[PDB]
Amino acid sequence: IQSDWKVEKIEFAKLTGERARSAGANGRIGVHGKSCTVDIARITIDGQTGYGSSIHMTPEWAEDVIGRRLLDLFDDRGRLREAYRLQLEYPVLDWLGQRQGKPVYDLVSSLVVPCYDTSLYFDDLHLADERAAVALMQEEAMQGYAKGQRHFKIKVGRGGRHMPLWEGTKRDIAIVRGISEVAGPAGKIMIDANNAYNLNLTKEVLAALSDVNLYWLEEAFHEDEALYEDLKEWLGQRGQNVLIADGEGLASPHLIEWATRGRVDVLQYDIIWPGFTHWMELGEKLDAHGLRSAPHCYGNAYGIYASGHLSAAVRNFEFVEYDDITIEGMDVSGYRIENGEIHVPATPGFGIVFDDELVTYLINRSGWSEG
Amino acid sequence: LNITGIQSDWKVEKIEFAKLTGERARSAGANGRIGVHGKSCTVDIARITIDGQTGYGSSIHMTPEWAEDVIGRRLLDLFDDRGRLREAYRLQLEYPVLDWLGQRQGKPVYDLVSGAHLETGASLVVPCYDTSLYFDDLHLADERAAVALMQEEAMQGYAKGQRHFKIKVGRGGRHMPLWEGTKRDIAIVRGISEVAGPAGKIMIDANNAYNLNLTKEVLAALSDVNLYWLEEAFHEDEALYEDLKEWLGQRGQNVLIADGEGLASPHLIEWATRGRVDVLQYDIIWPGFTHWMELGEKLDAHGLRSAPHCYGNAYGIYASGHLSAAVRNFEFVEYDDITIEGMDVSGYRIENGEIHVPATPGFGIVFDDELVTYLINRSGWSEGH
Ligand SMILES: O=C[C@H](O)[C@@H](O)[C@@H](O)[C@H](O)C(=O)O
Ligand SMILES: O=C[C@H](O)[C@@H](O)CC(=O)C(=O)O
Ligand SMILES: [Mg+2]
Ligand SMILES: [Mg+2]
Ligand SMILES: [Mg+2]
Ligand SMILES: [Mg+2]
Repeated sequence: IQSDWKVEKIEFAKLTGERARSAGANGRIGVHGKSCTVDIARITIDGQTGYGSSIHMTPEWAEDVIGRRLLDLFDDRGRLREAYRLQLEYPVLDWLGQRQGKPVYDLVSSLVVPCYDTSLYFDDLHLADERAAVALMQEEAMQGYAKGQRHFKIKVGRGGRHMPLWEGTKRDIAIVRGISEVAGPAGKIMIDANNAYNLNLTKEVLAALSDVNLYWLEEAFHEDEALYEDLKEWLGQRGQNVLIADGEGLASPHLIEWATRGRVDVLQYDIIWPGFTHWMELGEKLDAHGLRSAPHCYGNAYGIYASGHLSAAVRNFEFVEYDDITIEGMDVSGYRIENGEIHVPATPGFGIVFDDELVTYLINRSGWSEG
Repeated sequence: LNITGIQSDWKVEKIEFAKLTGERARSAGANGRIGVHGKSCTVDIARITIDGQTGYGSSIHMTPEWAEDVIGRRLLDLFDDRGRLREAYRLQLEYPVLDWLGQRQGKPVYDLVSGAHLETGASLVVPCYDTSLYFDDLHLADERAAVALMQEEAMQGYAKGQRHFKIKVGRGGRHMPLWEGTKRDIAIVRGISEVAGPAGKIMIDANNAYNLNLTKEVLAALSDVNLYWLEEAFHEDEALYEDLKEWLGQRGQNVLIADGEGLASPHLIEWATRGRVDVLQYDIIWPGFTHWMELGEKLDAHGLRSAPHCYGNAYGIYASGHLSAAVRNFEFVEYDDITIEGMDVSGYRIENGEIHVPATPGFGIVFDDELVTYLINRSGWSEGH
């Protein structure tokens, strides 16, 4: 990177699409829907462009950044400075890989990465018949299986808000078993309560699912060291191997410490916020402790492909959280799902080919430009 | 705070630190999330000497090396342009310093911080509540035996002049089977309600042991009880509290939502301004007294209520009483009956559900100079002279 290279232009557009199947409610909130959008920035440095997720960026913010040198955005250690990450880390890393003919997984390290189908929401809430609910949710897993998914995360916590407490929990249990039989003994099964349980409700559910191949338990309740210590001990005594997964949203400031003390196994900070640069630094610390990395990704299709590249820099990388989404102007065909794995194309940047012309249109129409 | 009377000649001459020890009147059992709390109590205390006079108060996050840098500074230096003790000194020295100012000016802290313009004199009497009703019944298999004991514990408080009670619930979250535990919660609350009478304000505190539907089940079951607030039903979540507030509205059930202790969501206050949470409960020591005077002005401006959390630190109780003079929507002093050695709080009294704050200078707590000196030398530290 020459001191000659500088931020010449920054453009912003919101891209829109849909996920393949509408997502229902989860433990804590209502229907998530089918409509999807991705905020993107196009950065121009040395007459060449880079593309990527961009959040927390205003026209007035990019205004102040035009003219600065690329080198000045990096550490005296080689890390994009906290001040630029959420706004530009993806457009910048994509630029570097284009200019260098390298995929980003190279710059940071064929790439094949485990992935799970995260789309199994409360899609059964209109059905009173527990059997029909199971058949509905099984058929949803199937759709995912047919597209090459082998591992599934199932939303649970129906009884927390959206259904009567005990009836909902019975329904949870029935849905998980019923999906376990679609996945087969080799399919990994995760469950996510979105905090809708408490410790004893959790224990009851876990005990009812002794048969099932439960890979991890995600957000049973808001992270609490005392509660997770108890839960880990209870699982061990029963010889029940289920990983404890947490970390998305407004996480406890002490979550990682708790994990270093064996209370949490899987950390799940979001792939966009705190993001890619953060995750590389984090993945190193967690690797050192033998802890596992599984970045949260939902509501942002771009994060899916970011996660994939990320894995090359993280030894203990668990899964790419997958949602099947088509974003107009964002060609992700370089990627393919096969037997529970996503194959990351070995092309420059993040291997996504944006429709330059459509993007220019959306910038003009509903976005903005500085430079 | 009026700081025009502070002479530039006044400097911090000495900072001394000790840990005082004591006991609460009745051992506190488990709560929704953790085990028995016990009977043993301590309070970390600092004694500051300025212009050859002393002040005493809570002090946390202070090391000898931190204090060393403060020795020699003018007291004026510790306050911002607006007569606000500066952030960097609050946790370590706010209480000792406020006590000092009161001792020197011969006024109680509530008079120093009220911002009152009218003539002073009238006594300060502040609502309080009994916070000591833990899961003291877990050894009891029979609900009746459990209800009976918890009623006895409430009446011990009533005998000492408490009228309002906060009851730990969430038994089924961890310590008891979920269904039985929740039935037990409900029976306990009704039981104490019966004993408290209809003038008695009843608060319940789940320590995050519920979920949304467990919460509604419990609240429905307690419709006839004088439920004043629901505290930490589950970890704060705007969408869940929105749902809960609407449900309570449709039912015409007027229970306030209280939250904010410990590691709070950074957006809790915002959620409260949007009407999802009514009572804010940041601790009286951390973030502390000065912080609370600013916060309380903010909450008052939104018609929100202040109920500083105080448990695990006896000193916090008395500080909370003085803080009430500076906040319009001050709710209650959270009260635990503790005796700390060397810390004479007899100027305060509990009468008919209120703590009476003495008009004596500073925080009106008379520390045992000799004992504290003894404890400073033996196990504490000193900087300055
Ligand atoms: O350390 C604190 C205790 O565990 C807890 O039971 C109390 O702080 C309680 O939540 C309260 O409102 O006073
Ligand atoms: O935006 C976040 C949604 O409400 C959650 O369902 C996401 C989540 O828990 C996950 O993907 O693991
Ligand atoms: Mg999740
Ligand atoms: Mg969490
Ligand atoms: Mg509480
Ligand atoms: Mg809380």
